[PDB]
Amino acid sequence: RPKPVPPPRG
Amino acid sequence: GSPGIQVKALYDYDAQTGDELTFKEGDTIIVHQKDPAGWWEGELNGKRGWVPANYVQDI
Repeated sequence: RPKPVPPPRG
Repeated sequence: GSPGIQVKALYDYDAQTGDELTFKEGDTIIVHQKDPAGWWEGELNGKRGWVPANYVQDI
């Protein structure tokens, strides 16, 4: 099923 | 007790850096710190690395 977008890494 | 908070991965994730963890839905991630900013310090299969907190069950 669809996944959330990973948040900014910085 | 366990060395940290054990949480289940909800989705597959492929690491995009060497310091991130790769895992699959159903993996048990050991959470060491719930760092602010969306990425937590975790551990899986002998590697310490960042886990996107939105990929593990609850917060």
